[PDB]
Amino acid sequence: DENKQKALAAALGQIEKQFGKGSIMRLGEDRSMDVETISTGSLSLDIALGAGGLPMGRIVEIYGPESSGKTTLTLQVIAAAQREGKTCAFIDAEHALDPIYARKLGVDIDNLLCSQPDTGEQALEICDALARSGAVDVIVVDSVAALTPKAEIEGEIGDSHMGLAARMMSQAMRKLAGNLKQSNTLLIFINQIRMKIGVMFGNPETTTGGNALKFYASVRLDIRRIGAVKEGENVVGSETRVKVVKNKIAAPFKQAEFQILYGEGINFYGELVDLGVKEKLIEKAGAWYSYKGEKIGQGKANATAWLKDNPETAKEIEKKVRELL
DNA sequence: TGGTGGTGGTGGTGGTGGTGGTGGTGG
Ligand SMILES: Nc1ncnc2c1ncn2[C@@H]1O[C@H](COP(=O)(O)OP(=O)(O)OP(O)(O)=S)[C@@H](O)[C@H]1O
Ligand SMILES: [Mg+2]
Repeated sequence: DENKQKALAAALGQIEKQFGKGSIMRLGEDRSMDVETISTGSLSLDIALGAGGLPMGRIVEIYGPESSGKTTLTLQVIAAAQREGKTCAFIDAEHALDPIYARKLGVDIDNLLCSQPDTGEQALEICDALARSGAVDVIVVDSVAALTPKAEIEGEIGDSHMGLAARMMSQAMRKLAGNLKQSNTLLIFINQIRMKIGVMFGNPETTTGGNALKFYASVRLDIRRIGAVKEGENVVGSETRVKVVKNKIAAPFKQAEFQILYGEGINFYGELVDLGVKEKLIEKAGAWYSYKGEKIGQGKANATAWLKDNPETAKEIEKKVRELL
């Protein structure tokens, strides 16, 4: 009755007096709580994510074995970010970026902030400082397996430092979660894989840096290499596979496959033809691919060349599949 | 055969009671 209304009013008034405006409000009328996303550059993955892109303000996680293609996909993301007009930062903790290849993929070197730190504490301080400013929209840490605590860099090569990196990461998560969301900035951790001894059942694969990062993420993705793409005998690229092993903004466990060629990277148009054929928009007959009663190409490669050479029909195919899916 | 009329402050004593746990790594 009226008593409850008065009690709620007084409580909310006191709260918002003590801690400021916006502290307590109904959920439906708050626009800060909405989810928004940006593209990963691959249609298959951007549909597997469900919401069409990676979430802004959150923490994403990517890991795989050696030569799986992590930095490549992250550079594609950063590329799409600038192309829409958004600043970016790239923290290379492993000291292994090569500016040229980045230029090849599409990132504007004149605008991509960069840093090669020497200790994990310095890296995460830089992350906090950049995020808190409201000036950097995308941040990337090249490998969480290289963020060494201070005490171990100055120690001997046999000094055990049990569990220090886990403590570092657990503190860092607590600190960042709030500022990332306040500023609307996306942070991507990239991780490696180490096997575990003593497992009696199940897989032995694990990632580095403790259990903290797993709880705090909204998205986690596997990435694996599954085959080679050949031109004649000459190897030209790699075939991949991805699983959304964790999700918090859409139904999880879907997949995505695509080609990485050593040139531009993600073969957008191969993916588009595959989607068109799968959703039955592009016609096919035996080994011959067709379109609206006209024969397109007698193979994947030639058909893709056809699509690339034919901007007029490619955009129709695109928008149709996009709107359908 | 007959009584008058009030002055002026001085010096401090004594101590109580502690609260709380972080973080795995390598075939
Ligand atoms: N500058 C380059 N030029 C040509 N091919 C490259 C170049 N850099 C990477 N590649 C290829 O892309 C694949 C490796 O992708 P990466 O970006 O290194 O992802 P990664 O899984 O982190 O591998 P790491 O960092 O060496 S463990 C390999 O097929 C490389 O041959
Ligand atoms: Mg890399």
